[PDB]
Amino acid sequence: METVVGLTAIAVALLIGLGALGTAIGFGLLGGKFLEGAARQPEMVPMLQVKMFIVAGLLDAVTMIGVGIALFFTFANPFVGQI
Amino acid sequence: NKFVNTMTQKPTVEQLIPLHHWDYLYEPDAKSLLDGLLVRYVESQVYQ
Repeated sequence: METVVGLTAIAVALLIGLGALGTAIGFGLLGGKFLEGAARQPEMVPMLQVKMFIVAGLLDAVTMIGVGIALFFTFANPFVGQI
Repeated sequence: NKFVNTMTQKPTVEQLIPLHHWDYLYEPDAKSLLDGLLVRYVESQVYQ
């Protein structure tokens, strides 16, 4: 049994670890152009801010699925029941 | 001479050289454009 549980801890670290790596790089690319838009069009920043949140939900779509599955593997491991 | 009025033509001398919140997008470069605008401005004051 130990190899299934030990490899599951690494599966969990890969699910949220790669998600953290991609969302932090993705929000640096996205947020960097938001500050530039706010500097070029200061009176339009309220619109640019609203447009940014539409992309934030799409940028976090697959990453939150990984976080949900990672918590599922830690408190209700679906592999330990497979003998 | 400057056209002060129908009865007055004031002779004058003025120096050609040397001479808000938001900012412009520059194509190709700002320096490239400043060099072009300054010649158009001096040739304009001479025609005036």
